[PDB]
Order: sequence, then structure tokens, then C-alpha cells
Amino acid sequence: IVGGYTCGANTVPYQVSLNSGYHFCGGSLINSQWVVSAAHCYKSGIQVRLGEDNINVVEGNEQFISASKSIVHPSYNSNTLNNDIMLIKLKSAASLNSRVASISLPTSCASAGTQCLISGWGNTKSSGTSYPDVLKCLKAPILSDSSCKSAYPGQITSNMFCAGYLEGGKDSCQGDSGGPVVCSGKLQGIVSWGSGCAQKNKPGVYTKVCNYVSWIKQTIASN
Amino acid sequence: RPDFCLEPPYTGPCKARIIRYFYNAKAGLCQTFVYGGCRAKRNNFKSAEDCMRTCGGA
Ligand SMILES: CC[C@H](C)[C@H](N)C(=O)N[C@H](C(=O)O)C(C)C
Ligand SMILES: [Ca+2]
Repeated sequence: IVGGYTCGANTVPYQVSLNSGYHFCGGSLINSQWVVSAAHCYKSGIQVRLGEDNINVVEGNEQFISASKSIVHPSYNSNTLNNDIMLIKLKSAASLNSRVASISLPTSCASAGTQCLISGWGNTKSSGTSYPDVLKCLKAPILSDSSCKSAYPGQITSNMFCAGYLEGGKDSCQGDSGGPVVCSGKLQGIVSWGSGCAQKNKPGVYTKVCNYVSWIKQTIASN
Repeated sequence: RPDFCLEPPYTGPCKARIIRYFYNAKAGLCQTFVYGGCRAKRNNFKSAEDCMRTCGGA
């Protein structure tokens, strides 16, 4: 058993690719003009691609739109990775259809053992290298705070959660950062960091999106 | 020239796929590698040229 599977074309319609000449990160569409991603995904000269499946061939459903603005959270800590969230304003509004559609923000935080979908074009090999053409999906449960903090002593803030399997072999990896963790339709997390990928007793760490909902709505409204 | 230039490349713990440069002392040139977005070490350059200017000759 491998973790990922191929989601299927345009089945995660809020997933976006962040491109600077090549896919470097993911992100989620929150409305027709705003994308949420990771702070450590901040670059100049972002192009956002919407409606992707194969990130290497033009399949006719794409919208490539440049960012006008990129806002990293005011309290992003480069060392501790706390507040690893960022908003990207699109140069022009996307056109929302059936392959391009935005994801709802949470009303509350999700509990340990809620099962989520995590999607990405990141590396598919735990130890190794292989970047897929098509988008991969992974169902992984939210982990308890207490286990998270046992997996990574000293490093887990109230703004992080752990998701995956203590056994290993099923995770998110390099390439996947900024992309969604969606649980019961609501966007709970952002792919953020880990100790490697898919290693035993080190599940991935994700930005806890339910803490930021007031910040998102107000930052969106005034920019 | 320096001793951070001899250090193997570090991806770190963040999961971006960002292509950077490092000095490969074994080859005597700068090469690309995948930097995950955070906690970079000093052998980690944004262009071959920055790499060559800082390190080339280590
Ligand atoms: C989250 C997107 C997918 C599932 C990532 N990139 C993946 O392919 N992970 C591998 C797995 O099968 O879960 C993992 C690194 C072995
Ligand atoms: Ca495509």
C-alpha cells in the first residue's frame, strides 16, 4: 500500500499550482480572486494556475493568472514556522466553473481523528524522487495534539496540527506545501513541514486554518 | 572559497519544491537541488552566478 492515489482530473477543484517557471507550491482557492498558501511559499513573480490536472501539459481547462499581491501573515516566524499562512491576490478574478471552484473556510476547528483529503503535485517517494504529472490525493486523519507534541517535542504551536499515520509511508512531501487539507468540505489546514516525508513516528505538520479565519476575512476585505 | 561551501545541500523540513544552487566541491561547480522553503543553510544560492561568486574556488 502506497498513500497517494491519483485524485482524478479536476476532482479537487480548489487546488492550485504556484508557478515561477515550474511548480514550486500548491494553494487553495478561497474566492475568485484570493488564494491561500503557506508563508514559506512566498516568492516574486508567482503565476497561479487553476484547473490543472497534468501540470505538464495544457489540457484546456487552465487559467493561468498572475498574482497582484502576496500577503504573508504579519507574525510569520521563519525559524519556528509559526503562522505559516499567506494570501495571494490574483491579478484578475478567476472564472469559477466545475473544474475551478473555491473551498469554504471552517466555522470551527476539527477534532483528532477527523479524516481529511490532502492533495498535491509533490514527491511521491519517501526515500527517493519522483514528481507526478497528475495530481495526487491522500486521506489522512487529524492527530491528537498530545501525539503531535510527542512526535516533535518543543516545536508544535497552537497554530499547528499533525495529520497522517505514525507507521509511515503515507504523507505529504516536497512540492506539496501551501496546498489544502480539507475535512468535511472545509479547509482545515495547509501543507507546511515535517521531519522528512512518510517516516515512522513523524507525521506531517499543517497550519491550523481555523485559527486564522478572522484574519483571512478581514485581510481579504481590505486589500 | 569558504567552508560553508563544502557542506552538503540541505533541503530542510518545509515542503516547497524550490530549485536552488549549491557548491559541489567534488565537481568543482554549482549544482541545483531541491530546497523545501525554510531553514536554509549557507550553501544555498538563488542563481548559479551567486553561487559561483561566493563559493567557486572552494
Ligand atoms: C499529498 C499529495 C501526495 C499524497 C504526496 N505528494 C505523496 O505522493 N506522498 C507519498 C504517499 O504515497 O503518501 C509518500 C511520500 C510516500
Ligand atoms: Ca494542465
